[PDB]
Amino acid sequence: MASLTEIEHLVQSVCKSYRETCQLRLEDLLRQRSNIFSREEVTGYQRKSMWEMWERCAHHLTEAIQYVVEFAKRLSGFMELCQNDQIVLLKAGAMEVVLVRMCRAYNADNRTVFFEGKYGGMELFRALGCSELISSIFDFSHSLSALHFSEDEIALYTALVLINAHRPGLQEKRKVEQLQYNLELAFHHHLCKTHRQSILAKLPPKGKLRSLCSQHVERLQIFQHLHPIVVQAAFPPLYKELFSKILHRLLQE
Ligand SMILES: COc1ccc(Oc2c(Cl)cc(NC(=O)Cc3cccnc3)cc2Cl)cc1C(C)C
Repeated sequence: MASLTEIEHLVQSVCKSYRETCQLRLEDLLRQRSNIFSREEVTGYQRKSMWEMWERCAHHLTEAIQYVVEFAKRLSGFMELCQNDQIVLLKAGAMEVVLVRMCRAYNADNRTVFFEGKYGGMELFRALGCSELISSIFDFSHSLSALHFSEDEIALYTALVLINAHRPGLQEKRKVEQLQYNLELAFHHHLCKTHRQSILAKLPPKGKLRSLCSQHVERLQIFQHLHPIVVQAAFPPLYKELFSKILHRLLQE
């Protein structure tokens, strides 16, 4: 199964699907690198209530997840899997894909991230009350930024983050294994062709992405225990379904 010409066709198909479903083009994020939050704007964010900052972040993550769902729908073989398997994969990998895509909005020179039109450091998120999680996200983004990923590398890498045949709950495991294997060949083929196989040993262990998503679910539970009505009344329905049935509807479009 799958010859060399079919693997190269898969490479281009994945890259195209990724370009079409980017929340912001890479150049839009680079051109904004000198637009940094002033000391006064940072204090403004710090002084916001914990629940207002949590609602803002849950709204931005929901928007980013919506682009990830669209990327999955454009991925060759994804819409062919059963609906149970599509939902199992999006439920475990959607936040993981948002976290890898986050490195494009991260500036390693000054340790800032793009958020609401400008760049700011970790201290912008102090009001969330989950400094360890933000810190882990910034470290993960910094570690990814040290690899100097091209857009095509991110497309192939995030396709593999999403198409994981080890997710518990998968009914047609072999069908996901075949698609994962084809995407692995496409990723390794593209790395070999462009003299970039050296990044393979430097890719983060799979347990690191799982650790960030687990910390996110735990910090959300702490916040939801303190503010149940805020989550119920002001958090996006899709965010609550993933982390706290919108997905079936999003998938049928
Ligand atoms: C996994 O959990 C979390 C993850 C992140 C987080 O705060 C953010 C958010 Cl919401 C957005 C951005 N940047 C962006 O969304 C910037 C962006 C915009 C458009 C295209 N690419 C990137 C940066 C950060 Cl650090 C908080 C939590 C939890 C604590 C709620």
